[PDB]
Amino acid sequence: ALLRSGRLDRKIEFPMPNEEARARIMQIHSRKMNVSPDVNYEELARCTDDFNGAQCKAVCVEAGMIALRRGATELTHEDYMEGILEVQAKKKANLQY
Amino acid sequence: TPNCRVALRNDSYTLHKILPDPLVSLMMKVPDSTYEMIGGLDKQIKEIKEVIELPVKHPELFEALGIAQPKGVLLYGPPKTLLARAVAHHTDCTFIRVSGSELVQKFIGEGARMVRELFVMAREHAPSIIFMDESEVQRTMLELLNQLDGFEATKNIKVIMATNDILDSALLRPGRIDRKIEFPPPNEEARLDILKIHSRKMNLTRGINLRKIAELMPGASGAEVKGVCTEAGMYALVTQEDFEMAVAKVMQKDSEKNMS
Amino acid sequence: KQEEERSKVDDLRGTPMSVGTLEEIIDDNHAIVSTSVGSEHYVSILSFVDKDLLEPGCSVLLNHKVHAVIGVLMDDTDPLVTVMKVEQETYADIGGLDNQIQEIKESVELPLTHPEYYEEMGIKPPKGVILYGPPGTGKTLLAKAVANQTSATFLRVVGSELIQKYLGDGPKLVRELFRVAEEHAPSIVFIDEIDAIGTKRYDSNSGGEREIQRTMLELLNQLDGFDSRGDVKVIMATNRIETLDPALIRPGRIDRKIEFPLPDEKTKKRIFQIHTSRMTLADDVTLDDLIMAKDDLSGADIKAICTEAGLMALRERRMKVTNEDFKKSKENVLYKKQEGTPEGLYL
Amino acid sequence: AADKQTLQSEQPLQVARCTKIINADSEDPKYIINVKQFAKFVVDLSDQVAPTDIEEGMRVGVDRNKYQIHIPLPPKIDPTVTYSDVGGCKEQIEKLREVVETPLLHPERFVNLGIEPPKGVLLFGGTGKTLCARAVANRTDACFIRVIGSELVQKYVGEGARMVRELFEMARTKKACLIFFDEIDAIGGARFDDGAGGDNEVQRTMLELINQLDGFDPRGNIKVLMATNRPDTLDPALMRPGRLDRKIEFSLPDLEGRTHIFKIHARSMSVERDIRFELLARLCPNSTGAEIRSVCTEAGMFAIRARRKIATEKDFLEAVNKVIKSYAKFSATPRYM
Amino acid sequence: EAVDQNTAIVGSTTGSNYYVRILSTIDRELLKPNASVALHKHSNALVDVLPPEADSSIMMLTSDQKPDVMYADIGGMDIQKQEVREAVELPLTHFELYKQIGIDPPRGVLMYGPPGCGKTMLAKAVAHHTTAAFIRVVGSEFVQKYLGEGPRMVRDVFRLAKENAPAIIFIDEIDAIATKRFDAQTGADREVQRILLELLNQMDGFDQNVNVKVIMA
Ligand SMILES: Nc1ncnc2c1ncn2[C@@H]1O[C@H](COP(=O)(O)OP(=O)(O)OP(O)(O)=S)[C@@H](O)[C@H]1O
Ligand SMILES: Nc1ncnc2c1ncn2[C@@H]1O[C@H](COP(=O)(O)OP(=O)(O)OP(O)(O)=S)[C@@H](O)[C@H]1O
Ligand SMILES: Nc1ncnc2c1ncn2[C@@H]1O[C@H](COP(=O)(O)OP(=O)(O)OP(O)(O)=S)[C@@H](O)[C@H]1O
Repeated sequence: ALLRSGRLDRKIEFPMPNEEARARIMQIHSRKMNVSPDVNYEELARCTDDFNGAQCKAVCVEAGMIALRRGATELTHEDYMEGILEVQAKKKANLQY
Repeated sequence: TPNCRVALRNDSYTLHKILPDPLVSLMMKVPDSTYEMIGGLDKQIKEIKEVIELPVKHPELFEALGIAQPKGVLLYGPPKTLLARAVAHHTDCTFIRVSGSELVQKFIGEGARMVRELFVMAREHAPSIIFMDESEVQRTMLELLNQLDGFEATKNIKVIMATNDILDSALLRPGRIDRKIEFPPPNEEARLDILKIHSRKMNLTRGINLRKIAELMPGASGAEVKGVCTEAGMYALVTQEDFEMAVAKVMQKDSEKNMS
Repeated sequence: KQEEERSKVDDLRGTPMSVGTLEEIIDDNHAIVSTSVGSEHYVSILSFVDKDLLEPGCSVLLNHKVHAVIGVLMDDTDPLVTVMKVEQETYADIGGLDNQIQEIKESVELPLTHPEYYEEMGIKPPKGVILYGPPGTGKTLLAKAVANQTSATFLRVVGSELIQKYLGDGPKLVRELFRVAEEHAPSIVFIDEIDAIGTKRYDSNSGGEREIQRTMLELLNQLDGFDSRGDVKVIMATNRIETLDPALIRPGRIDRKIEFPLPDEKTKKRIFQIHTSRMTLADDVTLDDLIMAKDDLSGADIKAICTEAGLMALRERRMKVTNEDFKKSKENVLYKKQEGTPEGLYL
Repeated sequence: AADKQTLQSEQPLQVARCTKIINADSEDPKYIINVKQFAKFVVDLSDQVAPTDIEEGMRVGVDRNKYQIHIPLPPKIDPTVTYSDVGGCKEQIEKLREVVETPLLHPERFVNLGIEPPKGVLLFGGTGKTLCARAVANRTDACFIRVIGSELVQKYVGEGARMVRELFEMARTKKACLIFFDEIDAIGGARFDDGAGGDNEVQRTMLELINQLDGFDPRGNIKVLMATNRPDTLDPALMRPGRLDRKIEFSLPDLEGRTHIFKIHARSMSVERDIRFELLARLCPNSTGAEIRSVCTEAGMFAIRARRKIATEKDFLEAVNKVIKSYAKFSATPRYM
Repeated sequence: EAVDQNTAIVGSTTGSNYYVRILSTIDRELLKPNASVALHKHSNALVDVLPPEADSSIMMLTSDQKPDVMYADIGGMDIQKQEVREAVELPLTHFELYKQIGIDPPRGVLMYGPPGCGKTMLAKAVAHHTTAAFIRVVGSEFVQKYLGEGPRMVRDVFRLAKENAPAIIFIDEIDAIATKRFDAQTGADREVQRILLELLNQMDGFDQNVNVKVIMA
């Protein structure tokens, strides 16, 4: 009763950013915040496959705050890889037997 | 005197005189009949005496004791109104079935702000009955805790409720009502006496066994003999067969064996 | 002279002297009053008669024509002074908690009377205890016995005594009783059956969602919030545990909590001899049978049972009380009691 | 009779009832008013007033007959709003330290980095939402102003927003401030709307907050903290790196923060030094610091019963019997090994 | 309440009870009830008191609400048809046939109409052949917001009923109204309270000369 023909006509999906759409969103996060240009977003996007925006947004913010840890003025692909290789919203493990 | 509605003018509010609101709304009356239709259910009447006339008849016998008088008996049980009204009616002076019970949301609380105004009346009207039925409830319960603790005109007056008990069980504390007396329905002896009673005035086909009628009543609720008389007369419109068919209409369901 | 000064102070007054609650201390010889319907102008306030003695939110004398502040209200009294402003001690019949007495002692009197320990061991006095259980087992009874067993003038405050539907009369009684607790003495403001927020309503009362809600807000802000304890013992005991707002379940508001079972055989015989003493006992009757059968005697059955047993007997004017009279007394008192199987079916 | 005739001489004026405002129109202000409770009044003021000193949501003076606005007053005034622990729940400490000090101290780790200075926290959690703010008070500078969202549950329209401006500008006067809003669970994170016509002072107040917190003279040398027990009901307006941008959380520490708080409250009172805590720590299954503080209180109760000065681990043993067995819930553990 | 000669405290309907004087010529034995007094606006000077007021919103409908029906016209309910016919139309007017067997003065009765019935139709047939002060109502009209609305409704109904003539009146709603299940503390605490209270207190056991034999179905 909610989608037939006059209420919500079109129903198009939001596919997961495929491989470099993720990196696109990521550099959208990774543009204003000053970056050391030695950052190839290709490796980043590749080494974290099936990674939705939020994760990538959490990746770039993590990298920003990582360069903030040392107090840097730039963003190194090291910190970018750190965000890529962060918890990625994955845990933990125990690992318990 | 304090708390006195007196003569005042909206003109300049210079108090003028002193005047002495809903008294009669509760204070307003059944001079009923006798026990002629009770016939064997008289032990409960004896208890009525023991617990009601004791706050009435001889205060000099338990004030000599020195211990407080009773307030409530919870004259509950199988639904009692009729005879519980008509019996101490014979006193015709203390039976004041004010009872506040009809208007649950208007006469009670919202006008019985503190029912002590009615307690005031009782202090003027020691011959007055207090029937009752079902936090306003708990509020008036606190009012009871203040009053009926051996403290009234006749010190206990008549502070009783009756129903037929799963409300707020706070009242169930005996310190709020002493006795708790169900109404055992009439049985073979009582049922037969009331059989002769309810068959008294109707010009029946006289000379008829009423014992089998009393028995066919499995502890009928008192006036059911009258109703069977009504069912009988209707068939005749009174032989024993009349009352037989009367109970047959009355008693059927119970029916439907094949489950023994 | 002085008589002329008083005559002039009366000249300032209008014959119909309305009443209006002050809103705020604004002392340009005019205030912002609030009469029974809230007449809030910049009405003058009589200067010589004390204009600033009364606080905001306090009743004052008001005019009719301009509703000017006529003066400080008369000495008003709440209907609970005789119960609160108090003009049986430890135990007249020892045979109950025999312990919660001592614990409420250590929680109320010992802190209040000798508060030289909370700096002796870096501690804090118990700002609140709750005591609860069945409808009469030793909760409020202990408080009643603690009222006499103390070096201070205890105060009795029925939890429902604070239920008056007048505008702010809830907060008004809070203010009054608290000005007492703080500006009368170190007192014992005992308030019982305070669990009245949960599952019922009244006919002699308006919508409590917006009538006693701000009332309870005032009461809470007063007791254990702002204008804090100091040494103001106002402890809140109860009967239930459930229906309450957890805005105070958290500590600070009230710290400790205590329950009440029903008394045991050792205490059953105790309160028996306490109550069975009120009658020339036919010693052939078996208290222990009553004690084990009625093994859950909160404290009302014992009293009621023995009083009604005396009534049963002295109906016949007998001195002794045969066992059957005790049976009848208790079973009248003890309705709806079936403790057999289950269980009922063992040993 | 020191002034018994001046009061009879002030008489020439009797005007300006309470007369609260509602809103205002255009092409002329036409402020809208209710006097006390009677009705809505789209008034036109007495032109001898200011077209803006009658800010809607104020009890202003207003004619008794024509209801034109007159000399106002807010007789509702200010009385409405009420650290060695540095190192607690471990991970929380670093993120808190960064978000507080690094913008307050070095806008270089981010500005030059282009990232923004972490200036907000979405905290969720016996966790210690205040104790963290106080460990920050050790570090912000020396400023700590408690404003609990519970007291912030007020029933006057704009009075909440007015307190918003009050606190926001009192903070901007000082520096390195702390403003601790809690019970945002009770305040609300998702913009629940009901036709009850009730909790909308929260609406205007929170939009005013959005306006005045960060951006439009941001907190800067000030920390205004709104946090929850749970990030359950968020809003796309709060995840902004300008408003709250750390999202720390903590819960029951295992035993180490536990033992630490044990010792904290111990030295905070007359205790025996020869006692240990890891033993007591094992005793502690799951508890907040206040519960533990309650253990300390019960030890004090024993030391009030018996004349103790250095509260011994036997006093604490009885206190543990209480808190964890006689207060674990009631007593219902024993009679089976 | 009255204080002195032709002067009484009298409840208002405006919002302020007053203690006013009355026209003395009024029979002194008529100012006892809270009946429909009448006074001047400003003077509030009692001129006279009126017995009736505030009808029960159906007031028997007073015209020819009689569906103009005879016995067999009902859609086939011969059991109830005969029963109601000879046990109502004769007993509703009689004094001696019941007494010719001392039967009793009668009281309420009951019907129940399932699918493919007409139990209500029988009621309307009798409503035709009845020719006295019968008022029709529905118990559903007793459930509102404030206190005792429907309770006071049925109360004043009883009053005006025993007042006009103890002949006949009927109401038609039983389900979700006459609810024996007093036992659920979830919904209709005061609502079902006042509902079933009015029901039983108006049962009165009975009243034996009023509103003879309301039915429901
Ligand atoms: N020292 C005692 N210990 C325990 N019980 C006692 C003691 N002394 C007397 N009692 C009994 O305990 C009862 C005390 O009941 P209360 O708690 O005062 O009743 P209550 O406070 O009205 O209860 P509620 O919840 O308000 S209905 C009395 O009826 C005594 O018989
Ligand atoms: N992590 C901690 N470090 C030091 N003291 C603590 C800690 N946790 C609790 N306490 C102490 O125990 C008491 C508990 O108070 P709070 O932690 O403020 O209570 P709370 O209910 O957790 O507060 P909220 O709801 O999170 S604002 C405080 O008075 C502290 O002194
Ligand atoms: N034989 C019929 N001829 C015409 N209409 C009929 C007939 N029987 C029933 N009806 C309709 O049903 C109504 C009267 O019958 P009722 O006794 O009220 O029915 P019922 O037993 O209440 O069944 P419900 O209420 O519809 S489930 C009238 O409004 C008619 O329209």
